[PDB]
Amino acid sequence: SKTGGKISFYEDRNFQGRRYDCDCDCADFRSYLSRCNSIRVEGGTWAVYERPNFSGHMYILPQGEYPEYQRWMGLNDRLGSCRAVHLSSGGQAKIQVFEKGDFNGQMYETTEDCPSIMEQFHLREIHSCKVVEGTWIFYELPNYRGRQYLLDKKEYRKPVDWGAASPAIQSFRRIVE
Repeated sequence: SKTGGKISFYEDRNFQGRRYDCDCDCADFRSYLSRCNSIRVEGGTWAVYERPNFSGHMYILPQGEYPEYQRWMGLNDRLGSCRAVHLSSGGQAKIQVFEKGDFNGQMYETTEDCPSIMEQFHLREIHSCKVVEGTWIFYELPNYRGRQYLLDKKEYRKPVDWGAASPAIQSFRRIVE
């Protein structure tokens, strides 16, 4: 019947205080919760944003229990919207990256995660890349740290096409169940 992913947010730590359960994406949770300092993910993987309309800091949460915001690496207890991340399987995920924009310059192809792009490819920035899988994550600082950007399965010709204000990207990882 109504089978699906589910996430629960609690206003206080240790799952105490008012609680709210969500089974689908929510663009504005401010009317049901004024703050969230702990979260429980019962099933599925979700993306949470600090401000409504999927804006502000974004964090990916896999299934699991987080008795406190620091357990989710939250910067604070502010969350205005959340969306369910769909994972795509199929076979072998492969990615191609180009040194210049519009798929120009030297190209490198790899099927593994990259902790440091400069150490692996000797590149300080990335301006274009072709990924065909489904959902991929890019991070602004090495070791998967800093602001993260979620890529889908479309054709990105400019860095701004990934929602980034600068072509700076230092690491990336594939999402898997």
